[PDB]
Amino acid sequence: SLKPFTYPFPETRFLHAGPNVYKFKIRYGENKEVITQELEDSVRVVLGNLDNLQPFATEHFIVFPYKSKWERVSHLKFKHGEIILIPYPFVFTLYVEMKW
Amino acid sequence: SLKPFTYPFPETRFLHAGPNVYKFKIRYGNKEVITQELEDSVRVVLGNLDNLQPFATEHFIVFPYKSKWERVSHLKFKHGEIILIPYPFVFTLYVEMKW
Amino acid sequence: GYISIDAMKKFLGELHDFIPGTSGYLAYHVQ
Amino acid sequence: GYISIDAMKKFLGELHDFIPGTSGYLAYHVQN
Repeated sequence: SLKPFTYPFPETRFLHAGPNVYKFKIRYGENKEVITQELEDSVRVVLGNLDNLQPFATEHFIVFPYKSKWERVSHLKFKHGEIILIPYPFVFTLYVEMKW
Repeated sequence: SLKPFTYPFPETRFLHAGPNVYKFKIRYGNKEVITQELEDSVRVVLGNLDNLQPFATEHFIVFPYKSKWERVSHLKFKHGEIILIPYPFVFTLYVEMKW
Repeated sequence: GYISIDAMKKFLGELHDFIPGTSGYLAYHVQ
Repeated sequence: GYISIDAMKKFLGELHDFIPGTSGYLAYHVQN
């Protein structure tokens, strides 16, 4: 349902989940469908542990999540049609490394 | 200024800086250089208490993390007659081989 | 040793890319 | 890549190991 993740290139993604929009940043240190699925899982884990970020290991990666203040988020308004989406006031940076 | 860190084994260290004491935890996965760069990492974390981010030393990547220091309100630290204030968060440095 | 992803809580609901100009999404800024 | 440690702000002040029972260090805990 999501655009393919950029395996080699770092990227910024805005994600709509429940009533919120989240700002994520992905940084990187063969079956790419599995890779995309586990990266989506990593995002879903970060979303499920918003307040207790810790590094974790997937089948192929170690993910080091970080949270930082989303500066000037008070100066933004996000809408889906007429619905107001609530921006989560923190940006998440996922440092993805290889599980050797 | 600090005693050498235990390079292979994980450890907990209480450090006195300024008027405060900080709780650090080191986890892993010529040792003088390693100890020096780990002290430098600790000093960087202390210099970026509010904006923790990962950084690379000559030999390691350091992933610093902050967590709530539980049961710290029931502790009192003193240096002689001076009252030291414990910083209410524990810093865990995940050290990984840079290559 | 790090915690396995399978031992963690996961948001399982719908998750979409927020792309203004698509799917009715919009974003604004103060002026 | 990752930011170099040499590009970070650094606390340059005095830094000591806190070891109760030495150098005048002391620590206490609440009790019933």
